[PDB]
Order: sequence, then C-alpha cells, then structure tokens
Amino acid sequence: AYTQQPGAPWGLGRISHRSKGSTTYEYDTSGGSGTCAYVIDTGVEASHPEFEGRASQIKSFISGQNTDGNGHGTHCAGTIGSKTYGVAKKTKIYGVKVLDNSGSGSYSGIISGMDFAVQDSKSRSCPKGVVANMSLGGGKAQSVNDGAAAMIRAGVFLAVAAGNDNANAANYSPASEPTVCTVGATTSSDARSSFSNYGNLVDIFAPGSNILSTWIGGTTNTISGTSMATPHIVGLGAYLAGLEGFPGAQALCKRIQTLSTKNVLTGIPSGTVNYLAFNGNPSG
Amino acid sequence: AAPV
Ligand SMILES: [Ca+2]
Repeated sequence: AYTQQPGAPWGLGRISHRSKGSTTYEYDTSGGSGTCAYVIDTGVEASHPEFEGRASQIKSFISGQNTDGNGHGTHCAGTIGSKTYGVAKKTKIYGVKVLDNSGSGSYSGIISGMDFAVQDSKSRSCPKGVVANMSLGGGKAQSVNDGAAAMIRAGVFLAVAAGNDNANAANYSPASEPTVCTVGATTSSDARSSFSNYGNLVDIFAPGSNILSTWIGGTTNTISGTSMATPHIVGLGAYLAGLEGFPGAQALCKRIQTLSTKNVLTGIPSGTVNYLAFNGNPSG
Repeated sequence: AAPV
C-alpha cells in the first residue's frame, strides 16, 4: 500500500526516488509499524503532537535531567517517525538520555544507555524489529565501539553519525565501530555535506543538510549535521523491517546499501562508498 | 561525546 506525502521535507523526497528534486515522499503505508526505535541522545520530547502518542522518553543517565532541554534528541526522533518529518510514520519511539542538556555525556553513561536500550527493548512490543539511533560522537574509545558492537550483536539495528569534522570517521566513536551502520550526510544538490566525515568506516549517506524536524517546545527547527542523516537511516530500516521483515542487524545495513542509489553523489573521496539511501519505492 |  504505497501512499505519498506532498510537500515533504526534501530529505524524504530524496530517499523515495533515484533522482533528486522531488518534494513528494512515497512509501508503503505499513510505515515501520510493529517496529521499535531507540533514540540515544539528549532525550525526546514525547508530548510533542508530531509523534502522535508513539513516543515516550523512558530513561536517563543524567543526574536530575529527565527531559530533553537541548533539542537534539527530539529533532532526531522527528526524522525517525514524526507524522510530517519522519521516515517510519507508524513506528514507536523510545528516548534514552545519555547526554545532558548542555550536550555532554560521559562514555560510561553512554555505554550504560546502549545496554539499557537493549535490555529494555525486550520488555517492549516490537514484533518486526528494534532499531537504534546514536547521532553523537567524540574521540575514539574502544569501550564505546564495544558497547555499540554489543547492540548489534543483540539484534538491534544500530546506526550512528559519521561525525561533523570533515575528517575520516576512523578516529571517532561510535563511528569507527565496523559493526554499526555509520552514516555520512548529504546535500539536496547531491553533494557530501561540507562537514560530513568520510572513510571506509562510513556505511551509507542520507539527507543531512537543512533538515526540518520536530523541536522542543512543541515546534520544529531546521539544522544540519550527520545527526540529521542518521535518523533517516534508522527510520529507513524500521520501515524496511516492517515491510520486508527484519533480516538481522548488520544485514539491515547491508540491505540498505543494496537499495542505495549509486555514484550519484559528489564530494565523496576515494575509499568512501558512493551510496545514497533509497527506500525501494517501485515507482521511484 | 557531544550531539552532532
Ligand atoms: Ca561502521
């Protein structure tokens, strides 16, 4: 059941079509329903009307901050499954705050958040899959890549942000973990976003510049970053899992790379894949 | 880490 959503943020039109320019987002109605998506960030503003009751922020590893008072996590949750700005429109969102509101998190608090989401995901109703979003990063830490790797090993499609350093992702975490689906950011004229990290360790590219999404205070905001490209991927996967069935956590990153539009991007250096997300739309 |  393919429907279409007219006047959709360019990023959604870019993923349901092989050629750029479309403002219509075409997708199957199931829209990642029966699937669960964990947003590991500054938290998610559940009350927001764009989530249609499908978001609940359930855990925090930050002292006395049990709410997204930053904006990052809610912006990312909107791209994953908000009514107007999200990919997987029937998905269920769960927020785990691992970054305080000034936008900072200890690696320890982050590793704990990843495990919490894995352990918690099994107490939730996600018959068609559990996906995860980590639009965060810092210097390379094996401890983090390992906690990240473990999520993958438990069957959770974890996608993480390449980074906004215009550098090779190999030097950051969760970015450098071979096992997670690392995401680079894309421009609407099909160029790698000037800030997007790159390298062999990045597994896919998706809309990352000028992305409109949900924001704290009941609004929307338009920001650019690899954290904007990542929820395009986490959402794309929930959608593919609710439509084609969950194939595995790494296999879902693999499936995404197979569907991806090839050699259409510019700004992509040698050693870096030239893959742009595509949702498999028959009439795409 | 910081959000990106
Ligand atoms: Ca990777």
